[PDB]
Amino acid sequence: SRKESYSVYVYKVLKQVHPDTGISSKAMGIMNSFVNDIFERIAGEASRLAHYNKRSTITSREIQTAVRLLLPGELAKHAVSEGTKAVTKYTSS
Amino acid sequence: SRKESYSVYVYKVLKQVHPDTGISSKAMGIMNSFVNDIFERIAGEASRLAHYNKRSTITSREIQTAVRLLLPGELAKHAVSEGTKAVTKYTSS
Amino acid sequence: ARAKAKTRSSRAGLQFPVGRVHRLLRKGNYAERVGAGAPVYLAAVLEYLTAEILELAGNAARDNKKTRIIPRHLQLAIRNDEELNKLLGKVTIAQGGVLPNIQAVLLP
Amino acid sequence: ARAKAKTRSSRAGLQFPVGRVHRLLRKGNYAERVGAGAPVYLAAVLEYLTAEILELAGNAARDNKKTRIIPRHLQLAIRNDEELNKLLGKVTIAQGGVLPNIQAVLLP
Amino acid sequence: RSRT
Amino acid sequence: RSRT
Amino acid sequence: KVLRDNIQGITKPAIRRLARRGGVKRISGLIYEETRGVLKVFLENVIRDAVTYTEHAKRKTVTAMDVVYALKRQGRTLYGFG
Amino acid sequence: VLRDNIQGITKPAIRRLARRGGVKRISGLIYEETRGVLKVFLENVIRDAVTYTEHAKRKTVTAMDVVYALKRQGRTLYGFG
Amino acid sequence: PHRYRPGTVALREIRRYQKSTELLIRKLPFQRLVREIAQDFKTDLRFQSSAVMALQEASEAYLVGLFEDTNLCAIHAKRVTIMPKDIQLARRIRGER
Amino acid sequence: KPHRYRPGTVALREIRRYQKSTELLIRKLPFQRLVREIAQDFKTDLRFQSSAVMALQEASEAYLVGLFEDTNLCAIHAKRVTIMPKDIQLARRIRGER
DNA sequence: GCCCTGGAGAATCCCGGTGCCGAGGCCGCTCAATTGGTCGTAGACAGCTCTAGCACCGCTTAAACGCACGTACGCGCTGTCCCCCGCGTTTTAACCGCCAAGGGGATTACTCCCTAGTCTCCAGGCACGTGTCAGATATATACATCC
DNA sequence: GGATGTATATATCTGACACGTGCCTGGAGACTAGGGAGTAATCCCCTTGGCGGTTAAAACGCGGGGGACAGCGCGTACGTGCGTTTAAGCGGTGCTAGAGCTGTCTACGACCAATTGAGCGGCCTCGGCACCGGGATTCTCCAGGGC
Repeated sequence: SRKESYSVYVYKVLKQVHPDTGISSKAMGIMNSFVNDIFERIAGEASRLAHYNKRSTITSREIQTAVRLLLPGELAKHAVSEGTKAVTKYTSS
Repeated sequence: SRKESYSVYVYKVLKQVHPDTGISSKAMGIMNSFVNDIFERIAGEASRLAHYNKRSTITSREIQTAVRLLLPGELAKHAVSEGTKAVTKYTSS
Repeated sequence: ARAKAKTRSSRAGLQFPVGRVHRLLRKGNYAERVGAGAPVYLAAVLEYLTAEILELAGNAARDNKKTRIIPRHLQLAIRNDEELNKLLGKVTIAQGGVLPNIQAVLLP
Repeated sequence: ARAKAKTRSSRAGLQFPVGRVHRLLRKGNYAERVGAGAPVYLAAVLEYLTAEILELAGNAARDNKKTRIIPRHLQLAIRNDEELNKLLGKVTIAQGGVLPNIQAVLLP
Repeated sequence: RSRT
Repeated sequence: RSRT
Repeated sequence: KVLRDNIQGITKPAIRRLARRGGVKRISGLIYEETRGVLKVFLENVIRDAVTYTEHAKRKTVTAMDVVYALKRQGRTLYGFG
Repeated sequence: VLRDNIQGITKPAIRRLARRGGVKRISGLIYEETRGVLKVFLENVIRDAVTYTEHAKRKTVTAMDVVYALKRQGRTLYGFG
Repeated sequence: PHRYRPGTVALREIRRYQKSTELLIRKLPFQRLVREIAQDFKTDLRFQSSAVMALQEASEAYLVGLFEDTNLCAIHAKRVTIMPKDIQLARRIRGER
Repeated sequence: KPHRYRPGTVALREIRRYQKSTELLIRKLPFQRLVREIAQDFKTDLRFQSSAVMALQEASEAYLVGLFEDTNLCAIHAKRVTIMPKDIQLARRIRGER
């Protein structure tokens, strides 16, 4: 069997902010755990929000509200701006 | 629109352990909240257990394991015995 | 032909509903499919816990010469145990008050 | 006659996958239906957070003359902030150590 | 306890 | 911070 | 009309009554400002989440369920209001 | 069988842990309390892990069972999968 | 005159207030304070009465628990009077700061 | 006269040394034996992977270090430098573990 | 007699040579992400009703405010004796390296029983009215408790 | 001993709890088609058990300096009581913003068949990092001088 991870994407992101820095395997395991944890938190909060209002679909509004509920401080503002920019760029084409 | 609660069943249970005692409305609301909270806890734990093992169904064994994980001490033993008796009586007839 | 209808809760000898619990489980987004013995087990557990709470609260109410149960009696019953206090250790009860105690050093 | 295949990540200008997140959302039992804009938003947020953590960790690694990144540098980067210390305040990092500090009263 |  |  | 300087409505006797119910015997003179600050921080933290929940539903009235959910988000479950 | 292995947590190890914790001076009755606390914590975690491994009809306790048992009590751990 | 010795009426008050179950804060000032605080995040907001009641109950419970912990901390250091440092230590240990 | 450091000087050096490293501070064989003994009660004839024992050791180390930090704060609050059992008891009571 | 004022031994830092194991790049290839169409329902949007949230005024009294006086408590200074720190020598078991055997985890085929999906019908649970009793209130003892 | 606060007995009276009822939405009974889970057989990876040598770490003992703890005195800050002032609570009117329900229909997401490029598993190699040794600089503790 073959497993799945986020190794290649983490390496791609790292090669953009520090073009001459490597990473070991233990740090990669920690990064995978971090990504999984954040994904689970946001998805669960979005599901609960959708369930409260008697809806049966998950849209970008639910994700935005979940992000504003979870992340603290200026992280919320930056993440919201990045998400809105990405969605607009995707739907323009 | 008509809603639903657990008032009638709580009253029926109360009329077996104290046949000369009543209950007010606020205590009934508290009992409703308690029942809903416990139901949600057990159901969520059972769903997580079923997801961990690559299964796609919820049976009495997941419920039993969730009860063992949630309730502390002698409450777990008594609840397990009661559930097993109920299931075997239901199956026998 | 169809015989007389018999409720599942009656067939299992319970007081709590079984069809309602099955419907809630099916519509709560918990799993793709739900078995047949889960509702009976869950209803039995819920009934047992409710009976425990109600018996203790009724004893507390009858202690001080009262006929009806009020949230103060429920709070006393929950806080005065050892295993119910652990199960509900992060729950606030409206109009419940506190448990009467005073530190020994403060007392004269 | 089919046009050239173009990944959704490239169409949205991201590095993190979008099809994989969509599949995970569909198969995670979160809701009956999933919209078409949720994966893009989620991938963008995840990429932003990852970039934040990696930049701070790289600064910490370069601080004491090293080329690679080890869990100690990640722990230093996380604990030395104020927002990331609040988001990950109940998380243990293996082989991370502790922040060096000593109470002033103990010092001679 | 109860219901033993 | 980083990217706005 | 705007509202200003209402934190002084939590008077000293009310704080004394709360301390008495808590079991305290003697109170110093600088406790009251600390108590007011702590209460203000707690109230801001809860009300922010309640207002976010209200906004998501496209409403203009804050209900009791929003407060209940906001409290539940911090491990402070409350029984009685639904 | 095995017995009284709680004495394997020697006094120098507790001293090293206290030193990493920032402590400067230690009394002589600390060690027994620390051993009791550690025993209670281990008992809770191991009980949860064994329940998890028994539900799946297995005879080996894996790392994922320990990770789940820790995450259950608000003790998320990173780096073991 | 029958002036009681200091610290005698305090025990009577402790016994009295640990037996009742009502609210210990006036309602109108609390409602005004809640409205003032909520004015920052949004404008032209309307509240149900039960919402303000729930907020008051939660605040009461939180403050009483904090005062219990503060009393424990004050007793630990061979004192009877509670001081701001006790509140700060209790909040630091509990994880709120 | 032999060179002797004044009391409380080697303690600060030990603190500075142990707050800079990342290795484990407990022997592995005694810990493994203790874990097996404790698990004996719940079930018999059990097997453990090495990674499970490693995870348990890491978690226990972190828990004990945090508890000792809180205990030191409690001890300092009462005008002392020596930690005592009542400080551990007070920290565990306030944290909600008892 | 005191406040410094240099030396000595131990601890920490810095620099150069080395060799070895893990991080980083390259190649088949196979499973999962893409492109194009179709259909049936979830959610957007406009309009009407009536519940409940906001604004105002007068009055009666319970609670907050202000000032005085005296005593119980917090805090600083001293002295003594037990307990924990620093160091040298002896004894125990952790740790590393290598071998061997068998229990138990992981993967494949297949066959049957358990649960989802439909249609009908009829009884259990909800909304609505109401008459009576458990509980709250007021007042006169009367006994437990503080200075 | 006696003022003050606490426990107790009795008429009564109003609002909330328990009981009755019509009916309509959700639960029950019978049948069926297809995929999920139970069961037998097999391969090989990972856990358990054992032996020997060496060297790092644990255990035991002893002198003494610093810290925990008890005791006493004094002066300020907090508790108790009284007369005066402010605004919370209660009851009642009147107006309208906004929550909650209903009918239509259109755009959006689930589902299926083919096609192909992105990501996973498997060898290979060289440079970043760990280890060693010697020399230069730093930190601590006790001995002396004259201000």
